[PDB]
Amino acid sequence: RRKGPHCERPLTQEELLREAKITEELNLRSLETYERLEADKKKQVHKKRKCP
Amino acid sequence: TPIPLLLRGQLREYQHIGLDWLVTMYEKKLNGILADEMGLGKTIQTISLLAHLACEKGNWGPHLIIVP
Ligand SMILES: Nc1ncnc2c1ncn2[C@@H]1O[C@H](COP(=O)(O)OP(=O)(O)O)[C@@H](O)[C@H]1O
Ligand code: BEF
Repeated sequence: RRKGPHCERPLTQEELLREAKITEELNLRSLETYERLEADKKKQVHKKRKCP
Repeated sequence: TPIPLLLRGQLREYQHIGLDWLVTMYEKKLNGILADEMGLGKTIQTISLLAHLACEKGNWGPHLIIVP
């Protein structure tokens, strides 16, 4: 009785939707440019000093 | 079969002819070795085959690339 088929939302791909998804992937390439550029590693300072 | 699809920075001669050969193999339902010697952009030829098949043979399927 406790069935869970998940046949709902039977989504399918189409040619008009193809170019839209290509468009968001072109934007994803543009975003990839932010991965193609680079910044620095942020190194760290020395340990605290004793004083007895 | 010698035609670039939604791709950028287009091929040079042997790469375009290789794209043509690859989609010719696909159309005849064949499987192939692109045994091109190194530097002929066989990666780029394969990417162009990906694009060509995606736009011209229905839609793209999940091509799996297993590499070193
Ligand atoms: N047709 C091409 N046009 C522009 N650049 C290319 C082309 N083919 C290869 N390159 C550049 O030269 C390098 C060599 O390509 P590569 O993928 O190493 O070919 P292969 O793997 O077949 O040796 C790549 O990093 C690529 O950026
Ligand atoms: F032709 Be290669 F080195 F992929």
